[PDB]
Amino acid sequence: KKEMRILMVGLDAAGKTTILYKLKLGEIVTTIPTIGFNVETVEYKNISFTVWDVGGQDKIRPLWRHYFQNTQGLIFVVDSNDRERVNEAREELMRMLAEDELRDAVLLVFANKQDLPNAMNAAEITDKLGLHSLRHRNWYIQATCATSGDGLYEGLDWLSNQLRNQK
Amino acid sequence: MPLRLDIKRKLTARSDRVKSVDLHPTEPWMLASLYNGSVCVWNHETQTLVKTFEVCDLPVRAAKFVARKNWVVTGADDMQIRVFNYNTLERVHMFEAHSDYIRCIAVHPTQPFILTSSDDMLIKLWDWDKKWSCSQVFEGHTHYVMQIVINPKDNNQFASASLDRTIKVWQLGSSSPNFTL
Repeated sequence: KKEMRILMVGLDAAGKTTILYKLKLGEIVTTIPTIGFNVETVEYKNISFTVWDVGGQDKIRPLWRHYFQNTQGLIFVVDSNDRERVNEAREELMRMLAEDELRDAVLLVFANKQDLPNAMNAAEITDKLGLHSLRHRNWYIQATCATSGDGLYEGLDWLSNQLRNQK
Repeated sequence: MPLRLDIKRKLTARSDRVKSVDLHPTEPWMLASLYNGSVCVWNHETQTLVKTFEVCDLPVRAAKFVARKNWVVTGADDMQIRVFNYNTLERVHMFEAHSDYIRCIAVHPTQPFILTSSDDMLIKLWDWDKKWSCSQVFEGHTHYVMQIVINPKDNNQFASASLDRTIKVWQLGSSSPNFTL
């Protein structure tokens, strides 16, 4: 089986850990803010995805750089209900995308918590993150609900097809 | 260290087999559901039988006070939920809740919700402000759901006990259990 290393990052409370365990266990895990990382292997279409969920707290964001090495795919999780921190999420995403170690990494953006009534849609998040300004990078944005699991498998299917064609 | 509890008997009510008991929050009343299909209200200060509801000829396994509405909600082995006004003794509502025996009723403390558990392996949420519509069905137990209890600290969560040897914790608004013990 092809092994793929995926880094999953984003702000705190974005639902990263909920996405990780929903993909692995099929269940909703009530997560406290992740102090550190979780690592889980998810199998999809004969590809083994080793997903690194690194905490999004302000103290942990500087430590994301230690996980950039040998990252083949980047999953950026955004709380689509958190309108105030969307600009902070954009700055942190742009800072990560400037790193040379992530140059060849495929970007998947999960617009999470789309089940909430005040959630920004995937198009509004695409504009607010400035994803259309990215040149020479394969990116995709998927609307997701980590609680229902909606859109998670479509995002993984895109990622699996991109990473299969890169060799 | 042994807790020296002074244990005093306040009421002794002899009856047929009691399947559920509940206490009224403001009145000195005990609700007792009987195996003969009757539900009795006892005053524990006067030691008197105050009210009797003849529900059906079949065991009443669950009965609860809804003090805010002056109701007694009963669940019997006839698969019927019956709602009685305890002041007028009038039957306010009656409906078929489950396809098998009703084991437990949990009343939501603030919202117009009743949770019911049954031998049909289902837990159902009923909204009385919406004409007793079933708002949600909780599926995932593989045997009789014997008891349900709402979390007193987070009224959106409840736990269920089943003969499948599992305890499931559920959230209102989720069709899947949060976890299984």
